[PDB]
Amino acid sequence: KNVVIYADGVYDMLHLGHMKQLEQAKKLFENTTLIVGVTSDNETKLFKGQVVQTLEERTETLKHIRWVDEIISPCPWVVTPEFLEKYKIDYVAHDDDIYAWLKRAGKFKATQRTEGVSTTDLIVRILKNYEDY
Amino acid sequence: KNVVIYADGVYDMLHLGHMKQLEQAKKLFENTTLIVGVTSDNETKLFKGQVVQTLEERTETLKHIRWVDEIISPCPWVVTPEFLEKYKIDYVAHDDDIYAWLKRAGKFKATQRTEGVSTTDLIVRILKNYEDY
Repeated sequence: KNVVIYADGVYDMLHLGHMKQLEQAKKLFENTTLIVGVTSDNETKLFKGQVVQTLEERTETLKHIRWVDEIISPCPWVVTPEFLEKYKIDYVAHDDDIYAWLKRAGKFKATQRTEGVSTTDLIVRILKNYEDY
Repeated sequence: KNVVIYADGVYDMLHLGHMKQLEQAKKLFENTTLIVGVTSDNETKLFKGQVVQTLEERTETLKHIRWVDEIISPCPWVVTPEFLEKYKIDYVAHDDDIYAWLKRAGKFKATQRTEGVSTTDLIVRILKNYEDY
């Protein structure tokens, strides 16, 4: 009955969008365990992009999030069939391709992005109080 | 046995510092109910200071925080003896004076600020990547 759900990501400057994704992943089924993977400083900066907080910082913050049941930190850069097996993962939850194989395997669950709620969006709102001229 | 704890604040651009305060308030006793009061856009801007997010935004985010059991939104600008009675509050948790009377009443519990972990501190870290010259 309990369904094990896995979501990975950077979770840099955690905001409501991350939280709503995590909420969504948690509530995919009646009874779940949500496992969250936190990608490393190094594999992120290299393959993905710039990151403000250290792995330890990003990892610490996620402990405060209601929906998060387990944290893997650092997580493998790439999910594999072996990892899903090792960690008993029924579904990987992510937004809508390194996920195509999870879809083909029937082990993918889409969650939805939330727009305009990021940490940087809030700073932009602060800056908009100052007119160009 | 269950101890009812009350913490109020703006909770603008919620960050790890808020979270650690909330954690601390939650864990003051073995069994607690943590009630969190979210101060209004209007009474904050007036009596306190500038605020980025609306009451609804600040309130929504707190729902994602593990430690938070109940939310009062908007909360009364000022705690009163009557409010503590109405909401069965045993202790108000806050950092270390509109709290002196709670101390005198033996209904105050200090929590600790966390420095350097605020939303704005993270933006400052971003900006430091750009040299003045």
